Amino acid sequence: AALVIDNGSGMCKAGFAGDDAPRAVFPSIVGRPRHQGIMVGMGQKDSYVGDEAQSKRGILTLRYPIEHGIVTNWDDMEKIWHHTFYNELRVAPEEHPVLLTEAPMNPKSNREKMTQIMFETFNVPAFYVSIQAVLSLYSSGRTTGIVLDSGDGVTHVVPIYAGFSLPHAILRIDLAGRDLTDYLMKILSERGYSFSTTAEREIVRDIKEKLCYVALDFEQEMQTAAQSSSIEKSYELPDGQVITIGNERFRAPEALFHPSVLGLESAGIDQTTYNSIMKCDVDVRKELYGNIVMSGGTTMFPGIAERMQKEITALAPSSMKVKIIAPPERKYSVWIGGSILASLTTFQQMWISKQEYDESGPSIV
Amino acid sequence: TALVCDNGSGLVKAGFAGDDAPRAVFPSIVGRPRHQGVMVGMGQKDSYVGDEAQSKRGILTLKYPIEGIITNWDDMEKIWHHTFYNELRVAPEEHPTLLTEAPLNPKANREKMTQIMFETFNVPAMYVAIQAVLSLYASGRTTGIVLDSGDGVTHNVPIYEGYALPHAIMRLDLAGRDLTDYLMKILTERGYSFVTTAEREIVRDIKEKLCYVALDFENEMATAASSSSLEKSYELPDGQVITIGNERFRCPETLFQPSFIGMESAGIHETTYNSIMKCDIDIRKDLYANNVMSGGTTMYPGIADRMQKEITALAPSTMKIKIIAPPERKYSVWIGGSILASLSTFQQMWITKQEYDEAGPSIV
Amino acid sequence: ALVCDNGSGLVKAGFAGDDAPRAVFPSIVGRPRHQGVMVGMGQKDSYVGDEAQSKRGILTLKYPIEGIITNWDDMEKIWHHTFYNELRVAPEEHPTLLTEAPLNPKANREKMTQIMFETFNVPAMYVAIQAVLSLYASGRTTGIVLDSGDGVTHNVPIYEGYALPHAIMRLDLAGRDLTDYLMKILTERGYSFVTTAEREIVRDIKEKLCYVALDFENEMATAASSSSLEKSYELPDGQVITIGNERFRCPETLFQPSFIGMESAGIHETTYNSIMKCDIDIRKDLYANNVMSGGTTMYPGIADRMQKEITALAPSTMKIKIIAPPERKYSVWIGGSILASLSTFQQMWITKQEYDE
Repeated sequence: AALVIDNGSGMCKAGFAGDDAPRAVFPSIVGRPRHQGIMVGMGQKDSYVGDEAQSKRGILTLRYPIEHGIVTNWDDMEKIWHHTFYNELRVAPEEHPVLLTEAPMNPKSNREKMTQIMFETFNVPAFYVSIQAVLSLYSSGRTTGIVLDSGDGVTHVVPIYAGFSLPHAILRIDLAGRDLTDYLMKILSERGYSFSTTAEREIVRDIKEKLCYVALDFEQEMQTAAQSSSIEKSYELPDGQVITIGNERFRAPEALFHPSVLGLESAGIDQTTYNSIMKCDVDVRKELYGNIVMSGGTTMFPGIAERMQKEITALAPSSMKVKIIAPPERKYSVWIGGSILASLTTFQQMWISKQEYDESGPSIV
Repeated sequence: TALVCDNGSGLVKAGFAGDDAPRAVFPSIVGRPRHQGVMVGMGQKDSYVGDEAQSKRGILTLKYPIEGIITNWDDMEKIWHHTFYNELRVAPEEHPTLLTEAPLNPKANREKMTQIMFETFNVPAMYVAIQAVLSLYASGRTTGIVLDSGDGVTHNVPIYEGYALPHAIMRLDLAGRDLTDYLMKILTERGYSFVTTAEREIVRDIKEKLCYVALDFENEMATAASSSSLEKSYELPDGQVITIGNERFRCPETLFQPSFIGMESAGIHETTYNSIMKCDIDIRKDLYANNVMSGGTTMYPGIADRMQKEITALAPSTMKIKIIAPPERKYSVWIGGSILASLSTFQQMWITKQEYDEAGPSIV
Repeated sequence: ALVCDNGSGLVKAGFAGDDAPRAVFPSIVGRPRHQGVMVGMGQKDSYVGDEAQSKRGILTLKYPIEGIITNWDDMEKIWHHTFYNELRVAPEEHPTLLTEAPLNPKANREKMTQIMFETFNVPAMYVAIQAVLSLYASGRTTGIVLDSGDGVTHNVPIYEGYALPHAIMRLDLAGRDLTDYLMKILTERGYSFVTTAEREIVRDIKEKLCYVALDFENEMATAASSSSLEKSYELPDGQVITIGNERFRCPETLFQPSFIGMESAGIHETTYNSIMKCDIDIRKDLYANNVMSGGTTMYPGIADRMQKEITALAPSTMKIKIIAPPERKYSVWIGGSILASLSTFQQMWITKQEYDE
């Protein structure tokens, strides 16, 4: 059996080939103690990965190697994996084939470097790197799909025609679940809240994930909150103190369609779907309009699939089969893309072998 | 003095007669507000215009009024209503204005161009002029086929006796926008970000700065894949020094083999042979010898050496190939206007405010 | 005309014409242990500035101004103390300018407009945002400000004589917290400073010893290596302090609020963060012209260090310039007096008749 580790800008996702749910779902953080000690409590282990590092904000300095799918730092990424093998998945890398994810439009040098580390500091028998949305497309039951990922870091739209991604339309807004929380932290503080700590960033993250939704129309909904507390939803903080969130609740996800609310003056995910599809050829486009597949955690907000269905019905040809297929499991579909792909008896011949690596080297990827 | 304005979807350039270099230059774009949005310092403006529309895009969405050819008039009017006012600080009522059109510009839209100029503007005299004729004029040539290439436009125009043969003009829609989106595939496939419209604004520039054609396709395919020469570093306007390489040949080679996107059009060398092959036989002599190029997308280093070879391969070897490349070229249609507006014999050629009154739009 | 600069700690007043502020005093008022009514007998007004510090009440020491004026009675009281106590003039005769904090409530201005014309009977009043003025002392209409008086630091963007609210970053730090940090650290070398009289000694020490070292880490090491940063200061009574690492620990607080224990980002983080909130193109003039004002920009080194961090935070092609005047501490008044003297543009001076209406 093989291994699959989705290296997410917020949450990394490890496991084996064949399983349905990701075996090690964890924050992609490496944490290093600011002054390293002799003992327990004091800050003893040279780097901490996942939720331990995160609890231990008192002792550590927290670092995320992967920003917008682009792995920026390889010393933190590697040291994650030393822990993904020996501490998370509780395996020995040299025994199991590995599939790791990479962004839609991810660096060749970053690919070629990941290629290096895996067969080398980890000696894994076999490896393959795979483009995030294309793997969501595999978990969507397709060969053809305009797939739109929004993870914690990156938000990429891809026209998959017959398994081939068409790069000449692969689009993006650098706006995702992390930028989304920061918006809600602002607009609660502007409601009058003091939310400032990273702990209260997790408060503002939780509120985002549970109470934030995408209005079917933005302006209408605003005055709907103005006229009714319908929208207003209570929240029990770790204080026990109940707060109330109101028109914030739909303003926060609406970054994704109206990005410019953060000051991030891009076109919205609606617009970028359309603009990906036009940059394709016309028969591709037909099935892209019918095979708009959503992916990521930030694709989860209430109303988003219906809203995308609304907007793209107007933006696409009136007589077209517009069809969103929003995955229920979409915070993980990229790992479910990996695990199926690794388990594919066909795909067994598509792995990078240890042989081709030692005869040809990292440049074959 | 007269006023002269080269309207492109990329850049609109203005000024007066007599000056050698364009007085106004701006992107052709306005923004109409997705919310009521006081840019604290101005009042509630209708439209932020050009290098203003994109400055504040978060409030107000970018459109291009004229994709080489006029579509939307509410944006369009704000562009003629930028250039006089903000850009030149001049009043329309005072100044005989000349405006351009990308070659093969149609009946209906020009009628209404002429209308608006005499009504909401009141200009004392106006003249629209066919971009590629003005290029050849600015060149100092009587005759010869011309090739405009731009962000939205490309054009082959056989000029004789100061006159374009209209029927034989080819527009190529595969222009510099297509090219910048293509570069924007490829760097992104190498792994850079480059795909928001902000990063289009960057990836336009990088191309303009570093992207060349090279004389042979197969041999350059060899160098690209094998040698560390292709790479040039570049700070984009955040700070990330990237490295562009290969694409520098693998983008503008689309003007020669348009198939690179999957658009299948004949390459410029083909279109030019065939545009001259929309003209006679021995009369073709110094069309082949006075072949002038124009516009934005003619800046690419390598194209001329390439094109001469590729047009000669297509053609009966005795035709004297002489293709001219000025260094000012984004402005050649402005400098075809200003000096030709200053030229005395032209006072009679303008469309006056009076003649408009009697003739209506129908004088354009 | 007059110019009367108001804030959470210090108030500067004088005339239009003069180069240097005539009166500069603490915004402290006292309010009684509850004898009397708001309209009734007894000193509501009580004691402002030094007279209130000297004794401290009872007449409880309500500072009214947190940049934003929280309660308007105490401001009235100060403004009495200005025209009548500090200047000793006639308010009816002398048109007054007053200096407001960017992001003041518009309603807060209405009340400023009223108390002036009603209780003080001033013939005309003007009111101007402390930031643009801070630039008018440096001769500019446009630019990014880092004001850092005694109360709250201020990262204010300016286009063409106007502030842009959406970027105006506050940091709850300056001058005062800067001395009350210095008190905690002098304690480590025996000198537990405690009284207000001692806080006046300690504040002289801030000006004399405490300085924005260009870098924090190379500096720490030099302190730990060698005494050259250490410098003795004689206390007025007869004693002598010696201070080393601490000397730069005390101004570093602007760049690191974790020192005091505040959840808020250092001035380098906020300056930049305000300019990102600026218009993608106007940003260039602002970066090109950063102007920095206040008692807490008086710290030596601050301009180069700001410039170092903003260069390390802005793109490679970003033309940045920081600007601090040698008179920087007062600049809102110097900027103000120039404006208040601008006798041609005059109709800005909204009169009593332009108020009878």
